Amino acid sequence: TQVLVMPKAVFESYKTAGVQFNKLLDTNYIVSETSVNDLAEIHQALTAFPFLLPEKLDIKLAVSPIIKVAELGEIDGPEQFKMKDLHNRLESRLATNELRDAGNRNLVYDYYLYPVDENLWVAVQQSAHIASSDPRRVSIQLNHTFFDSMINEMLNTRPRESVASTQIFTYYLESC
Amino acid sequence: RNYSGGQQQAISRFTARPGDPQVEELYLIFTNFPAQTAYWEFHKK
Repeated sequence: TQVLVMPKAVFESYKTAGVQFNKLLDTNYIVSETSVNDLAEIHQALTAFPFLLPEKLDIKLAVSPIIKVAELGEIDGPEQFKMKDLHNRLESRLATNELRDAGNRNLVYDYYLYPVDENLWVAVQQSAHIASSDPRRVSIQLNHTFFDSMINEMLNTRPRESVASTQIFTYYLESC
Repeated sequence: RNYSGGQQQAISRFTARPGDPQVEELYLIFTNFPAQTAYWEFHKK
């Protein structure tokens, strides 16, 4: 599968508006149903995801929409230049956000897993918590219900013995 | 009325040992309801 981290604000928009979650990995669909700021915030939320996913089980972290847009802007086609214009807007909006939320600094997020098919693992970035001393341990303890949600879902397809050897399984044990 | 020689009942040899309330709850599920045991809902506990 592929984990797609998005802020709660973006997730609730998708659920309220009724945006097909299946096609959020297809660049051509997400850019039509997603605002420029939402796309930038998804990038920022991916870059703030602290956990290492079980690559040994073919569980990858999604490539941010900005990179996908940047790549398509360099590939010949009938929409290439519209995609380049979108890229420029994403960079300016992303820089605008980075200059505003730079003060966030020392905090960690709660994550909620919303499985969508076997090729997409929506990870909702919820309320922040302040964590300056050993934020790695604080993040682990806070995300207990995120770790067991991931374990429950990958045990649907992956062998139990293999999942038991992942860092995600370990994080669950360390939390409780 | 029999004082010198009467019935001699067997005395139980085993005394139950107190256990942890959580191990007993999970164990009774493990043995009595072997249906949800092979799923994370039970394994996580």
